[PDB]
Amino acid sequence: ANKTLFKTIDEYLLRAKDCIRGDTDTQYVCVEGTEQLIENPCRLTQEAL
Amino acid sequence: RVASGAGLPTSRQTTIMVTKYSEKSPITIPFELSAACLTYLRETFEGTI
Repeated sequence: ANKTLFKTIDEYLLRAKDCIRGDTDTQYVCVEGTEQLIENPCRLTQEAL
Repeated sequence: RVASGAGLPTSRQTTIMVTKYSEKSPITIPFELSAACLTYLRETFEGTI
């Protein structure tokens, strides 16, 4: 992921988003399209809060 | 309905039909009169004051 600044923020906008299925009690990863991707700013900064 | 982009399932037409019903709630109030009232309403004994 260590591209230049603007390519990095574009890759953050497009790629760096996960998805979790919202039907179930436990968190499962979803496939593209079924339900929208989740923004996670921790992925850019690489920190936990 | 909203048109779908590539990779996402398009939404089908639906027709939804429901029914509603009335309700009933009668009310009652009595009033009563004494036989003396019914006598004196019609009958004028000798016509004095």
